[PDB]
Amino acid sequence: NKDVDMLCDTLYQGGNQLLLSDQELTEQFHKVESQLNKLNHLLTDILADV
Amino acid sequence: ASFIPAVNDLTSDLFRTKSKSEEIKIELEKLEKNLTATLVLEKCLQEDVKKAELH
Repeated sequence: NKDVDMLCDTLYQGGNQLLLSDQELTEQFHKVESQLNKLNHLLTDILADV
Repeated sequence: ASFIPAVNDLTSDLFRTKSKSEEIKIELEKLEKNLTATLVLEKCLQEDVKKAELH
């Protein structure tokens, strides 16, 4: 029962939804993607101006 | 003189036999809650296996 308990606690990590991916690594991927999208928007604006 | 210890023992063992059986029914609830929580955890973890396969 203890084995089941900390296995569930380790896999859930405080979220009701399962967390297969590393959560802070996942939001790191998300912020990298968002900042890359902002840089791409600036770059495409510069491409349109050029 | 043979009646009195037999009568006393017949009075005593009648309540002695029903005694100590309360330990079983008070230990039953711990096993019941453990089994029920682990069973709903089992179905939740089967659904977690399915959702993890989807993810």
